[PDB]
Amino acid sequence: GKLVIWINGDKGYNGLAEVGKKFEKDTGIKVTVEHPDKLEEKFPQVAATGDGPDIIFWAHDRFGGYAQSGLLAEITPDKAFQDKLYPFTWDAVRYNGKLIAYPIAVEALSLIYNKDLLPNPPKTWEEIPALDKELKAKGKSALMFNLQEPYFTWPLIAADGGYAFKYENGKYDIKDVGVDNAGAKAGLTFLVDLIKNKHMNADTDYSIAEAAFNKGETAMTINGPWAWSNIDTSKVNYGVTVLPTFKGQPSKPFVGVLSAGINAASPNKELAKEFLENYLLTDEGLEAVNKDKPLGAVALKSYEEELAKDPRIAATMENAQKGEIMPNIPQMSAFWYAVRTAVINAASGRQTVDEALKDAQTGSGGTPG
Amino acid sequence: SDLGRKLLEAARAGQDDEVRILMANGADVNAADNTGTTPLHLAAYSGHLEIVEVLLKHGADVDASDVFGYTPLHLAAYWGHLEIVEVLLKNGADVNAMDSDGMTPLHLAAKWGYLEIVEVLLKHGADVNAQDKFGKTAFDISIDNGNEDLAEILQKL
Repeated sequence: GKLVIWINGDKGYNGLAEVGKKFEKDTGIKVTVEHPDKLEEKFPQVAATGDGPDIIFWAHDRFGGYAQSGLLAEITPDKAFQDKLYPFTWDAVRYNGKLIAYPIAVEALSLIYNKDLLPNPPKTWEEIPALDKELKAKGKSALMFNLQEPYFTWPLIAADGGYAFKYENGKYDIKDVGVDNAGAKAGLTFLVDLIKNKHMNADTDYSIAEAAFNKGETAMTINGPWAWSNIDTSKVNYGVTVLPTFKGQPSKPFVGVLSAGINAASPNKELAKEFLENYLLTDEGLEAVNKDKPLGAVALKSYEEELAKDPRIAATMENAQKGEIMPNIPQMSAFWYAVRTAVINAASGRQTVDEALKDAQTGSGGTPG
Repeated sequence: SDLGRKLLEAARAGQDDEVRILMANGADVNAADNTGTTPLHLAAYSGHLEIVEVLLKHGADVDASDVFGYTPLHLAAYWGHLEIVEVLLKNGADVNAMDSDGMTPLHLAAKWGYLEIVEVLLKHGADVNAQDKFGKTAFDISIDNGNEDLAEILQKL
C-alpha cells in the first residue's frame, strides 16, 4: 500500500507531491515523489524486475522502448475517462495497439515573433524571403532558429509530405520511412535556399537564435514553451502563434506528450490507476502541479480550455494538433542521427538535397524507393 | 586565418574602417571560409559599395563562386544592389555565371522584378535565353513570381 513516483527535476514535483497528499488523506496510501537524474536511463535498469517506481513520468517517446521489453503495465481506462482527453493524445501512448501510459501534457514548437518589428507574422514560409529583405533594409533579420537539430527543422520538411515512420491505427510500420519522398525534398530544398540566399545561416544554433531574438535583432524564431520565461525576462513584446504553411500545408512539428506509465512489476497497480485517473488527471489535480511549474498545453480537455485562455498555450495546442506525434519506437534513435546529418550536409552544400535525404532515408531504416 | 574571419565579418557588417585596419595587418582579400564565401560576397550581399570597391582594388577575385555556385554578382542582383552590380560588371564579372542549379544573375533579378538591374545586365550581354535546371528562363521566373511588368519586357526573347 505505497505508491512511489519518478518525475524529472524540471517538472512541478512539489505540486505533484501535493497531489499525492490528498490521495494519502483519503486512502492512507503513502505517496512518495522522487526526481533522480538519469531516471529514464535508470528505470529500464532498476525496473527490470526486483523493484522500481510504481509510476514513471516522462515524454511518451521513451515509453516505446520500455514497452518493447515488457517493462510497463497495460492500462485500461474506461470509455468515460478516455473521453476526458484529446483523442490524438491517446495515440502517443500506444505500443502495438496497447495503451501503455496516461497522457498528461502536450508540447510542440510554435512561431514566436517580435510584435514591434512584425505586427502580422507570415502565414506562409514562401513569404519569408520577401519579409527578410524588407527587414534587412531596416537593420533587422526576419527569422532565426536552431538549424543544428532536425527537431527544429522537421516542421518545414514534413509539411508537404515528409514523415518519420508511417502510423496506422495504433501502430508504426517500422520499415515505411518518409524522409526520402517528394514532400521531404521540397521542404528541405526550401530551407537550403534560405541559407543559399542569406536569409539564414547554416551555423545558427539554439543559443545564437535565442540571444538574437531576445535582443530584438530578429523578427521571429521557432521554439517551445520552455523558452518563454527567458523571453519574458528580455521584455521583448512577443506573440506565439501557428507555424507558417508551406505549399498551403501546415508545418508539422513533432509532438511530445508528457506521460505517466505504470511499472509492470508494480504490486499496487490498482492504486496507481486510482491515483492518476481520479486525483491527478482532474482540473484540480493538474492545476496543483501547474502552479508549481507550468505544464504548457494539457491533454485533459477540461483544464486545457481553462489554460487555453492564454493565447500562447492555445497556439501550442493548435500547432501540436497539426503536428506529427513523435514515434515511440526504438528506430527513432537512428532517425535522429541520420536526419541531423542530412540537414547539416544539405545546408552547407556538402551534399545535395537528394543525396542527403537518400542517405537519411536508409540510415533511418527505410528503403530508398 | 585570424584576420580571415575578421575580414568576412567586417565586410558583412559594413565596417569600412575595420576593413582598412585588417587589410593593413595582412588580411587576405581572397580569404574564403567553409562554404567558399569571400568578403566580396558578403559586401555585395549586404550592399556595401565602398567595401566592394576596396576589395576589388586590392585584387579581390570578382568571380569567386561559393559552394552553391554563387558569385558576388548573383548576390548583388538577388538583393537589389544596382550600384554594386555595375561595379562588379566593370571589374570583369561574368554576367552569365551560373550557380549549381543553372541560375544566372538575370534569373535572380527576375524573381524580384528588378528592372534597372535587368537593364544593366542585358546591356552587358546577359543571355535572356539561358535556361536553369528546371528548364526555366528569366521570363519563366518572372511569371512564377508574378512580375507581370518584367515578364512583358523580357518578351524580347
